[PDB]
Amino acid sequence: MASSTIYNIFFRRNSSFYATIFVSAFFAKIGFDVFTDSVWKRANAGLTWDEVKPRFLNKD
Amino acid sequence: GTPKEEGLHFIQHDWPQSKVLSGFDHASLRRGFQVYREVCSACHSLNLIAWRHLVGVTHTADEAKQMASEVEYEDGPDDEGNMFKRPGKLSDFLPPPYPNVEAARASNNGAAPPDLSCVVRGRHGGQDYIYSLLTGYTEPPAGVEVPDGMNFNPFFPGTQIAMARPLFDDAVEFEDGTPATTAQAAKDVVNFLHWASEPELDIRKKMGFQVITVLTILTALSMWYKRFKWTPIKNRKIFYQRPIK
Amino acid sequence: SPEMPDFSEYQ
Amino acid sequence: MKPVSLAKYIQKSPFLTKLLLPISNAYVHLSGYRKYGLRYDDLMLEENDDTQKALSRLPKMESYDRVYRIRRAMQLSIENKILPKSEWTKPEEDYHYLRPVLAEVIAERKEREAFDALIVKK
Amino acid sequence: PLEKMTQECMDAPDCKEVKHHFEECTARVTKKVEQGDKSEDCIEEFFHLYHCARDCADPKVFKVLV
Amino acid sequence: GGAAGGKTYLGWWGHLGGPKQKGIITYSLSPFQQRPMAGFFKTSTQNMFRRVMTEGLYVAIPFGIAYYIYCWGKERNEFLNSKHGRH
Amino acid sequence: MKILKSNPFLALANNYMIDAPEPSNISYFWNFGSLLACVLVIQIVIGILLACFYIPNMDLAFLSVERIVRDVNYGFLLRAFHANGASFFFIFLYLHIGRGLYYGSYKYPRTMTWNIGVIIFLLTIITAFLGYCLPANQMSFWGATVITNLLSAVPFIGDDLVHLLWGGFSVSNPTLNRFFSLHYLMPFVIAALSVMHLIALHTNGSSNPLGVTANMDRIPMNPYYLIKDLITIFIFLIGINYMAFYNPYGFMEPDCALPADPLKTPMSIVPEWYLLPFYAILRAIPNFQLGVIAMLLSILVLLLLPLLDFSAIRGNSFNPFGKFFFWTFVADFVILAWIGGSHPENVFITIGAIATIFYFSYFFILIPVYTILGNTLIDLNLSSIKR
Ligand SMILES: COC1=C(OC)C(=O)C(C/C=C(/C)CC/C=C(\C)CC/C=C(\C)CC/C=C(\C)CC/C=C(\C)CC/C=C(\C)CC/C=C(/C)CC/C=C(\C)CC/C=C(\C)CCC=C(C)C)=C(C)C1=O
Ligand SMILES: CCCCCCCCCCCCCCCC(=O)OC[C@H](COP(=O)([O-])OCC[N+](C)(C)C)OC(=O)CCCCCCCCCCCCCCC
Ligand SMILES: CCCCCCCCCCCCCCCC(=O)OC[C@H](COP(=O)([O-])OCC[N+](C)(C)C)OC(=O)CCCCCCCCCCCCCCC
Ligand code: HEC
Ligand code: HEM
Ligand code: HEM
Repeated sequence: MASSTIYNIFFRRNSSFYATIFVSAFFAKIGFDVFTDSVWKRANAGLTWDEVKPRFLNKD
Repeated sequence: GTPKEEGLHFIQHDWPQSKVLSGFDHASLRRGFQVYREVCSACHSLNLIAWRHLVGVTHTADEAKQMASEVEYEDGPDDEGNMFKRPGKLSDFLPPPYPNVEAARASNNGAAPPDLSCVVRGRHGGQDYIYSLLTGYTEPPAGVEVPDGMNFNPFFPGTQIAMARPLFDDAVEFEDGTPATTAQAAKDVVNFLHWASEPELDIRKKMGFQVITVLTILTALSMWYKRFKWTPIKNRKIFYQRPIK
Repeated sequence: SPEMPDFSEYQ
Repeated sequence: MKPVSLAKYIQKSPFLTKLLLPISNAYVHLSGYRKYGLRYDDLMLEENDDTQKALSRLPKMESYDRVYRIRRAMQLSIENKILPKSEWTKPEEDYHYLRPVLAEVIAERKEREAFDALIVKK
Repeated sequence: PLEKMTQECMDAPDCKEVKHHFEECTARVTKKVEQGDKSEDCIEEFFHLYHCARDCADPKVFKVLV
Repeated sequence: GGAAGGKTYLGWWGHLGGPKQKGIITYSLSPFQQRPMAGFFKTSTQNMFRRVMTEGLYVAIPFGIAYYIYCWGKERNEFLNSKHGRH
Repeated sequence: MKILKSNPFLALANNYMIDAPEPSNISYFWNFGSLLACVLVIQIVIGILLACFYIPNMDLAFLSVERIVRDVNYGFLLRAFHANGASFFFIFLYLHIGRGLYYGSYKYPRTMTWNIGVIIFLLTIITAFLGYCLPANQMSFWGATVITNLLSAVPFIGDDLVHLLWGGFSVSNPTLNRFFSLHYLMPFVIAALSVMHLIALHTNGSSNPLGVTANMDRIPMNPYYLIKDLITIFIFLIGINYMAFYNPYGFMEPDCALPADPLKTPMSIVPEWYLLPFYAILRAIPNFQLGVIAMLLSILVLLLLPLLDFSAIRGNSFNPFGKFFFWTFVADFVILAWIGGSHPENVFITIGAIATIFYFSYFFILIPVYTILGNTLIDLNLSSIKR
């Protein structure tokens, strides 16, 4: 293992470099989307139309 | 100019939507829409908002369809000329009380009720100014008199508004059950008007957080990579071997 | 000619 | 066109020079070109024909020393720092070494220009 | 609610100097107008007093407006 | 090519149009052998302190004077168009 | 030989980006050219899309903009980005001009570059004025009416050029059509002028803070200066993204969210903030034609700088008088902008007159006097060393 194996796998040839870049970008987009969704959902409690639905229309 | 001819500086409050990670208060939005419809739909026009806008924000789709189906609109020519009324759809704009500006001028003395679609964003103060104007009707002090057809209102430029007190106590019956004072109703109307000015606030503020985070990380990485590459130049050593003839 | 400058600080 | 200075009319009257010596001292200290180990004549612009020709008539030692001084100054300017107070350009070494050559070149050019324009007044 | 709290802030010790100036206004200007002079209007003191009262009162009431 | 271009003061690599140099030895290391973020904070702090103490008043004086006259002008203009200012 | 040095197009790219000798000690104030180019590219790219939903007619222009804002997918991003990029363009332009003025980059061998930059600045001002009139806002209509009337100062064909430009008797549909067409056309001319700017600059290289020649220690552009620009690019991106996502109408006056009513007279008629100092200068002169002449001269005086700067050295790194007076002039410029923004009341007109007097004195009286004084003092001290 050590640190030479990491260089041998991804950081050895440019072709094996761009593919790693693209895959990491694809995963990072999903990760950041999940993070921002969670933080925005936690920020607003009792302030969105989905959480004020029963008060108004459920009573008709 | 003179303080009388420029009005009183507005008061400052705190709104839920003014923070960095907060949206609107949709219950207040719905109540403000109800107050709008029951009070200022008579003279003020909002001919830039469609029924479909309120779907999923303040009303469900069925509620919006049912509410819109009661307004009669005018449609295109029939098979032989003519113009025939319609029961209303979900893609029409809210009805303007007057057909044109001249009718509005004729009805209300000589004034002209401004359109409320983009008034909050177009006034020096926005929500604070609108709320203060709504709640700032007082009897005039001694020495200044108001002619017939005008009211005293310090927050208005010139202290002469052409309106009357629009929001009196218990003017609307809120579905939620909150008392309808002149303070709660004005706040809800201001919130609804601010929403009508910028309906895209929530998505914008949701995207901005992620954009800023990613950009900050990228900048922090760039500041290190530049120092990495520029190292063999910033740390050079120059010696001068004097060239003796 | 002088000696090698000491680069051990940045190494 | 060319740099100008009232650096001789003041020298005509000794009293003005005696009065203006401390101000000149303070100004030269404030300029701060000596903090980089440079000399004043190094900063003069060299992009015309006159200065380009003059720089090719200096003694070789002066040219080499000027090259080293400029390179060291730019190396220091890279990292935004100055030499310690010991290695500052002392006043004795801050003499005028490029002005006489430029004066000679300008005199030659002016003589040629004078010969150029002539007239016959009988 | 807003009117009562604004009146209370008007009579509160926080704003008393502007209230004093407004009182001296009311007396002098009322004497002047009932004499038959329409030349003076000290709306500035009313502006100051109303600004003080509103600044005193609005943050208190705005919290319970839900 | 040719085309007999004009006269400049830059040239290119190999012939940069500079005076002849002699006896200038230069040493440098490799970016992979040196260490970034080494002595950055100390040198940067010293340089910033020296720059603040050296340039300093050069910027401090005009901006301060401008701000003072700005504040005075705003105050006086607000006073004059008020009630007591016009008298 | 390398392919990059052989193929003509790759050779053109290489000689300007890959292998270009540059000074080895240029500071972070030399990073604004790339920022300006990127801002211009962003502006053009975004404007091409913005032109796909805009109807150039006086009667139907505001509703089209509102439809762009609140009906098209991500139209608010397009509008806010275009406006805020147009605003940031002038900030970076002012920083570029200040950098050029402070370090004395106008006194040969690079003087054609300075003139081309001045012409580019004039064209940019004209393009921005044409662009901001399009949305048919209240200040847009009224400021267009106010500004376009300045052409009446021409002696003979005055008051006829105004009608020819208006295409009628007042700001109406033809005026908006012409303005839209010209605003579409001009940025490409600006880009070509910037290409000529770069070509003129390339033949002699850039300066250095010391002001001395740098033909001894040169390094190639990449990778040493292709990475120093990335940090500034990302910082500017952070700034513009925050301004467009958390405060889009933060640079905008409150009297711009209303439809243009040709009877409603606004309390104050002012242009955007980046053109405010010239408007302040224009209103200072009591006369009419003299005001226009002074306003034009306020931008055209940058061409006369090379021929009235009598200094034995280049730059301000070793000239205390210049260091003092440059910041004093910058403060005067800021004060001029502030005065132009506000009302034309009692004290404000006097302050504006004083500021205009100082601004026009700086480029004629101050510069030669202090340069000559510095030369004299330095020569006097140097002439009495060994004695
Ligand atoms: C030292 O100095 C240096 C600098 O500084 C450091 C530098 O700065 C640079 C300069 C470097 C540059 C970037 C060069 C240019 C920079 C300048 C000098 C000045 C700026 C110049 C410019 C103006 C840049 C040029 C840009 C232009 C001309 C306009 C760009 C326009 C677009 C990109 C289009 C915008 C997109 C739109 C609106 C729609 C695009 C089309 C679509 C695809 C939409 C979808 C449509 C469809 C789906 C239709 C169907 C499609 C089909 C038919 C395809 C289907 C597939 C099939 C196979 C049929 C250099 C060289 C330099 O050395
Ligand atoms: C030409 C105009 C002027 C320029 C305009 C800007 C153009 C920006 C796009 C290109 C940026 C990179 C330019 C080419 C740099 C390069 O040489 O790529 C190769 C490097 C590795 O090269 P190395 O650093 O020397 O390491 C050696 C690696 N071995 C060989 C050992 C395996 O590997 C890398 O550098 C990979 C990181 C960069 C590759 C692109 C991925 C990130 C960008 C994705 C696309 C977004 C950009 C859209 C907007 C531009
Ligand atoms: C990016 C997603 C993954 C995309 C992945 C697919 C991309 C395509 C992969 C290959 C792209 C590069 C094509 C050329 C590859 C090559 O082998 O070129 C080698 C030579 C190197 O040049 P040289 O060896 O130093 O000089 C030779 C001169 N002799 C000796 C012949 C006289 O020629 C040179 O390279 C000279 C360097 C300058 C000319 C090339 C510049 C453009 C290179 C990139 C072109 C493709 C860019 C595609 C972007 C979408
Ligand atoms: C009596 C009919 C009428 C009523 C009811 C009414 N408006 Fe008005 N409104 C007008 C007229 C007429 C004007 C123009 C006043 C002027 O220009 O001096 C006006 C002005 C305004 C303005 C513009 C203020 C400004 O400075 O330009 C706003 C905002 C406003 N009203 C909000 C409201 C709100 C909110 C309500 C409901 C609580 C309401 N109005 C109810 C007719 C009315
Ligand atoms: C190909 C290039 C460009 C095109 C096609 C273009 C097109 C447009 C269009 C259609 C508008 C109307 C905006 C709207 O309707 O809401 C606009 C506005 C504007 N443009 Fe451009 N533009 C271009 C480049 C530029 C440049 C180079 C500048 C400045 C240097 C600029 C500055 C402005 C400004 C200030 C506005 C008004 C801002 C606003 O509407 O809020 N534009 N442009
Ligand atoms: C608007 C007024 C402008 C002026 C007065 C001007 C003038 C100058 C001058 C004198 C230089 C050389 C400075 C030196 O070598 O020390 C320069 C450099 C440069 N200019 Fe401009 N220019 C202007 C606008 C622009 C624009 C609009 C662009 C691009 C769109 C641009 C791009 C560049 C670049 C890339 C450089 C070299 C790198 C740099 O200095 O950052 N300039 N300019």
